[PDB]
Amino acid sequence: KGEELFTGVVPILVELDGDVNGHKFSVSGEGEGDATYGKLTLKFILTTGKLPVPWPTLVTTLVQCFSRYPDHMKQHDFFKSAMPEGYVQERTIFFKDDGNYKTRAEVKFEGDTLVNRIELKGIDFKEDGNILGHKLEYNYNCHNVYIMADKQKNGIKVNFKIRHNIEDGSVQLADHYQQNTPIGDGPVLLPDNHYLSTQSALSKDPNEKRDHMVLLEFVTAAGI
Repeated sequence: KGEELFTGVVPILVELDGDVNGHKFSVSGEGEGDATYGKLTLKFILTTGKLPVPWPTLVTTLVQCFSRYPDHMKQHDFFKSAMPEGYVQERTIFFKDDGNYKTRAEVKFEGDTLVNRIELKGIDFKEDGNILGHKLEYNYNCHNVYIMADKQKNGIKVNFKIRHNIEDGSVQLADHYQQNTPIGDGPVLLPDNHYLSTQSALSKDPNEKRDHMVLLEFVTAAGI
């Protein structure tokens, strides 16, 4: 199974090509994933352009194959079963009373490295609002991610709402609609309904002068 590719520490590359209200930018991520512990450690760097949106809004876009699936749930792990050929992850993200992200990503092995290659298009963003006005706190809450099989589309569908804390004491809602489809023709596990409990901690590198985000995550499958 693809599950064998994840028993140890896997190096990760993330590449994001972004356009938000016509402002162009690229981000590169490097680090590693230890699926045995559901653990991700990544450093993301703005490499092209100026960052037109808050780092926290990009977290969900910037590799659910690193989730810890308890042994009694291993037959429900779509993400690893798609590997090594990988899957396509497509989302729409609706920022309440503001703009929307459309993302398309390919997540696959390029050699022994797990690569997340993302295209992101944002539009309809208000110049003064929580996103273009950089008003979101540099922090992240624990979230559950609800996974359902879509047998007719040979994949999974995933729904969840992110609550981004704002400095002014309100919350910016980010409504996520996600689909994952295998790239390969080989058989993939279609799961029963379950969720991923995702804890995310954002930090900074004190020696890094470029705009960046350091991320530590723990993700654990549950509900079967």
